[PDB]
Amino acid sequence: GGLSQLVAYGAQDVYLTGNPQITFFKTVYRRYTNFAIESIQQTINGS
Amino acid sequence: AGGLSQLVAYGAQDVYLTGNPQITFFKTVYRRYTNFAIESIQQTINGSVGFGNKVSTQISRNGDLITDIVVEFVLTKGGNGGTTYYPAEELLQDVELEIGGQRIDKHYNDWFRTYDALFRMNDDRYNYRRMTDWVNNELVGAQKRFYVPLIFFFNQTPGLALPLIALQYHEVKLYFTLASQVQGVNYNGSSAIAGAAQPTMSVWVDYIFLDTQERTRFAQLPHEYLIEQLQFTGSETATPSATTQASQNIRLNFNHPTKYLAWNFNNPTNYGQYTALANIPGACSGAGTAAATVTTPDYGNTGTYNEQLAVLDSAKIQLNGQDRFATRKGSYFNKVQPYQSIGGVTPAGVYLYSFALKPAGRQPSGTCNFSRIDNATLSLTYKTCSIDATSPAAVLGNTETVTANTATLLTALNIYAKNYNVLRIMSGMGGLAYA
Amino acid sequence: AGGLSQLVAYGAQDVYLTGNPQITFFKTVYRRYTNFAIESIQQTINGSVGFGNKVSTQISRNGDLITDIVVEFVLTKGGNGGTTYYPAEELLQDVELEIGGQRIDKHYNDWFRTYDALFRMNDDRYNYRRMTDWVNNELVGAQKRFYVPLIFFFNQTPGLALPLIALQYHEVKLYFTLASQVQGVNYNGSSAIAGAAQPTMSVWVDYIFLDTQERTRFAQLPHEYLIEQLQFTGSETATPSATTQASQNIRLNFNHPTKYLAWNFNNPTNYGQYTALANIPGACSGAGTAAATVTTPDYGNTGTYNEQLAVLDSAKIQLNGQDRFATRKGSYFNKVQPYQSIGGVTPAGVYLYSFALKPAGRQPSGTCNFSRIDNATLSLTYKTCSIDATSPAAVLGNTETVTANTATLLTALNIYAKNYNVLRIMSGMGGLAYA
Amino acid sequence: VGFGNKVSTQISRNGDLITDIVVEFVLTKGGNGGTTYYPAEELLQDVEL
Amino acid sequence: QSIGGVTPAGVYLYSFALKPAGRQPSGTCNFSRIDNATLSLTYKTCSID
Amino acid sequence: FVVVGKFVEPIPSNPGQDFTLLPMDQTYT
Amino acid sequence: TEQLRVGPGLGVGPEVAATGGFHQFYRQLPLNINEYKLTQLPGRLVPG
Repeated sequence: GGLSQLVAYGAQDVYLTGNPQITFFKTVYRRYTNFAIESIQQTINGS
Repeated sequence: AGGLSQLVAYGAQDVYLTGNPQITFFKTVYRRYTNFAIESIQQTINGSVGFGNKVSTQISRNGDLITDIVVEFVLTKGGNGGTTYYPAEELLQDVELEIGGQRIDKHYNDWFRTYDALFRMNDDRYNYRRMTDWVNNELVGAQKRFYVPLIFFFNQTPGLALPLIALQYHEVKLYFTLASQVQGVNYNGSSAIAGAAQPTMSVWVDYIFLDTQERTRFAQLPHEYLIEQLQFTGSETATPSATTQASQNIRLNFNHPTKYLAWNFNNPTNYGQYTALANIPGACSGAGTAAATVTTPDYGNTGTYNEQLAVLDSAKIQLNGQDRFATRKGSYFNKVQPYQSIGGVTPAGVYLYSFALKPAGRQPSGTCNFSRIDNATLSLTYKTCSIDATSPAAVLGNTETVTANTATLLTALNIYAKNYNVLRIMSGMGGLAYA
Repeated sequence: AGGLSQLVAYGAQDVYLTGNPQITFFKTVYRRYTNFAIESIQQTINGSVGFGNKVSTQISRNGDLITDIVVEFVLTKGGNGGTTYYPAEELLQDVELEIGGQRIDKHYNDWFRTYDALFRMNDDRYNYRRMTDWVNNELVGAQKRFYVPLIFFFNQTPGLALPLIALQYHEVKLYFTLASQVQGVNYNGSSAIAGAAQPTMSVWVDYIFLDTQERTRFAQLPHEYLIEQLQFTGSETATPSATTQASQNIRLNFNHPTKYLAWNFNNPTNYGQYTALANIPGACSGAGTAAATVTTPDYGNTGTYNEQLAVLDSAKIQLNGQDRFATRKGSYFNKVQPYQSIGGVTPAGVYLYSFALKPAGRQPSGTCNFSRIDNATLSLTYKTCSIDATSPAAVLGNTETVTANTATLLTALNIYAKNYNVLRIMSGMGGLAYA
Repeated sequence: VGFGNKVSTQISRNGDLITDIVVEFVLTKGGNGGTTYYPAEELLQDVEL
Repeated sequence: QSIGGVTPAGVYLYSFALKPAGRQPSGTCNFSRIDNATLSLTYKTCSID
Repeated sequence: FVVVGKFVEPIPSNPGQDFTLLPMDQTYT
Repeated sequence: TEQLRVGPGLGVGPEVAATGGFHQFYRQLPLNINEYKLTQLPGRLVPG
């Protein structure tokens, strides 16, 4: 199964996975400022 | 002449865009990533598969992490083209996700329908329909395999792949409820279809096999994941009438930082029916002909964008008795909300109110924390059901505040909330931080 | 009341989203970039242009880098609306990319059709169709200029633009093969169309002009680019029959880190036909009426999403005789794989199997390196060709494992693999790191 | 390319050294056997290096 | 190019050598270091009576 | 070799009681 | 006798009654047969 792909590692893989920098299985979410959004009617001047 | 003549046209107004440049567009860097492989593996379903039955599976420990899950069904048509509506979805009545014996999440067929209505789009939505329905005018007796993807937090991105490897002492299970009846498969409206086949079911889980570096870290280190959950409460609709605009105040028993609320009104008889039936070309069985009836939908065309057949006149959300936002019309929730925040097209009868900038994404972007709101309430005003649905002129030429007399059939109300919780895993065990 | 009523509802569960905040969504800092300009410059084509001819062009040194390449063709309809199918795509039979005297890549008309069918979507796909076919019911004699964008790695992102500037001693060339015949343009099925216009052809290359410092760096510094390549071999199909489910083990002569495999079965006579012919609307010339003939497609509607007309029952990929993943049905490869990995809709008869989480992107996301696999085999099982294609009931009401008797015409099998390699450019020269 | 026309090529840098050069032609018979004599040789009127 | 004799129809040669008729060698292709070698053929249409 | 820590999280707002769920290493020689 | 009653868990000697719970950490990779029959030829250039 999938393990047979993991073992197929060669020289050409160093560019994609050697000295790995990131992963795909641990998303880090950015913490952000607290806020709220409200839709409010404006007064329109003129007829 | 040529492109160089533009490059030299450089001055003060360009400094803000290219002065002391930081990046280019003409040289990209890809990031190196941890070695992994993905495999689609069949799980064993316990319990008898059939209509109305409850079955389940324990996800096997074949790989390290899991992402996508697809439930396959083989259904047959109990009638001709136009008699079914996303029947694979109707069949999978619900799916419950359990980890360590704790309920992590749970989806309902109606949520799958609501979710699709709000978040999938364009060809994704079409391809999505191709996996859950018969879309090429198939005939009675036709047999097809359907693929219903699950939509739990870990089924949408590798980013939240559930680290089964880090859960050495806990079970992970899926419980699936199959509907007693599926339209155009084993029943036609209320009538059973003699000879209808029972479904064949298979559930597949896509596993991630990690190389040693990560397989080791996941097994050994604690984890924290910011994940989403679906909260759901069913209730009755303050059914509108030709003689009045019904109104309703529904206390919302929700908790947690909520990304958004979503809701719909429906006729529980017919899966996916969120609108009234009418004798207009796509709104009822036989519409446009002498055989038209406004008691049964043209099932293959159950969904519609014609808001005239929807029942919400207006709505607001109150938090602790205070208006959250000014009252807006039903079309705001149906058309504007998703325009601004999702970018898809929501069918009539389905409404969305986001507390988040991007309700369709993973990244939290503003939430309403219902765990800190003693009394949140959804306030609804319904349209007046005075339009004679059997007369297309009456429907097509009507006013903003009215709907079909057949709109009174939409007696069920489903209110959903999508929120964020924390999944924590340590020493082979895990679960969610907040109840 | 109002938005403030939400901000006040703050507690422990919010800290995970907004405590110790890192960003704000309401203030964006845009990155300062380098100064560059883009110019569209026409290239000179050597060799006679006409149907069946082989022509070539050398890319001029007008700019520093190149990105987009669009090939223009002028064709006239040899028949009425409904007689052509992506004729400009059919015409560009193939294109080779040579850098430094070395082949970097090579695409085929069928790849363009497969690629489009699998990876483009929604409006981009439609606009593409508008640039390669006649989609406004044009009539015989209509003249149209078509555009066929190339899909080489440097034509997909500016990040992989070819640095002609860093290739001081190396030429970059494009070799094109024009089809001997194009349906509905110079031939109608097997018959030639007397008087058909020969194509007018021109190749456009969009050049990037860089400013002073960036040009200097490109000219002097070494560069390596992680780029994509297409591997392709045509095979004989183990053609199915009414009397049997054919099967076939195809050894795949592939190498390099592969993102995905893609394949299709087709009728080599009818460009783009990946499905069986039938007397159902769009499935054959004249389908649905008395003249319906299931020996010729409705060319303008050659493609379809009607799975019944596909021939793949099931498939798997084995590595050194071991199953890579469990055997799945043809509809898995056609509908599910694209759902999961692309998000578009793939036409029946076109299949995908990804070894990558997101194969549609530039960024590698998991690959199968066939340079380290002795025996990579694609194992196919075909459907039984027993359905009488001239009887809609036979087609539309049938079972999962069968197809049209006319499905035996899909005798050609095209198997593709999309992989990565490294383009190394330095000291005036460049080429690929691996063979 | 055609009868009486002058054409040319510049040799591409697709290797280090070059040797054999073969000019391929497609010709048809304008009459029966006995009517031609080394016609592809006659056709290539001359070659300049 | 490679031998100097005349080969009958139906017999084909492809040399990886300058002079395959010799012993030296002039040159060789090492298939022991090539993982996927294949001969690709296209046949003529069998329509002539 | 498993890492067991304290799981730094924000202070609960209204209560002080919660579910501990102590770690366990199920292995017997 | 003692009646040991060994539980599940591989990759260890008989002195361990149980090692893993639902997912043991021990995993084995295939040997990747005929790995020597792959040359991995690099790429080269032509005379500029």
